[PDB]
Amino acid sequence: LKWPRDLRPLAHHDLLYMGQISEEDRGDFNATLRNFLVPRVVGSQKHREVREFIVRSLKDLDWDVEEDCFDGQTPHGIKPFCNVIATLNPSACHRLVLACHYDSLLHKEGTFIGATDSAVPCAQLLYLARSLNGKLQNQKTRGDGLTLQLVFFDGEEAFERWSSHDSLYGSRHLAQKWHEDRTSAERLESCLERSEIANQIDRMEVMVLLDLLGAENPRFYSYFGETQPVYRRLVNIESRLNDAGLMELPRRRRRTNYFSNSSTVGFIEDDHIPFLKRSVPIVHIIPSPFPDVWHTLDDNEQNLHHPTISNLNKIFKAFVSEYLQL
Ligand SMILES: [Mn+2]
Repeated sequence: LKWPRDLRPLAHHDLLYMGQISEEDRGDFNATLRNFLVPRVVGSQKHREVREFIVRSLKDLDWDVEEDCFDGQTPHGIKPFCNVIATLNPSACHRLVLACHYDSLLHKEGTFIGATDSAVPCAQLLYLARSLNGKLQNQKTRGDGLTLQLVFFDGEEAFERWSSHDSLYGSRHLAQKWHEDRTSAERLESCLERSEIANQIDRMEVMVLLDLLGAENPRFYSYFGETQPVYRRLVNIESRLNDAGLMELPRRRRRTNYFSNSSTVGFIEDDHIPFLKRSVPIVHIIPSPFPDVWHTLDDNEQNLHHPTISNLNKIFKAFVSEYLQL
């Protein structure tokens, strides 16, 4: 069964534009990332500050911003959690959803920054919203029934040993909340003809979850047969950026090969799981293997690889432009 939305190849002109990274682009992304490169454990003041920063940044871009806040039991007692959901056009029936988690692991060995996990993804979502704002605000006025939505999940990380009850607090809560929130096509702007909408979860057209990004030379694979058509667009976009000579490589005539043109057999627990269980199509943009620094005290700012981050930002901008026809 084919993808419900016909995926129009990005024109060469738009590919080139989305693949440009000005020096002020680098500066803007880095200034954004600075805000996330702090310990932000659930319950903490810096966590509150990060949450408010995400909210303010997106309200400042005229997005609808909602918080899904709740208290939940953990192995460390009751904890406050707040998912941040930003929607460009709330009334649009369908959402291309981009997501990540904004809490950082409470590491028993010491202060843990979680630069890849997931400060970089957080900054990338905000950067996309900011760099594309003009084109997104224009796309919003089309009445075409599609919009962009950014979800910054809280409480992805376990407090103690990972378990089904100790992990994914924010994503489990939100998936449940949206599944139970009933709606229908007649309440929404321009749903696709063959759509089945019974609740808010049905409006998530696909969730692209970014996690553990920022380390050198990540390897991605298609984890889900259901989103192979979408995944293949990332593969194709990356290839064309390389053809166009727009990727940053250590030497001339190398190509990036982040998005493997294959699927892998692997089960990764992450914020997509509660949505996957409710039939939300998932593209999981997480490296395999995980970065070497994963859950170590070395997951920090200096171990990020800036050229890779720039290349990923090009791919993501082109992908959003292609999906939303910006
Ligand atoms: Mn982690």
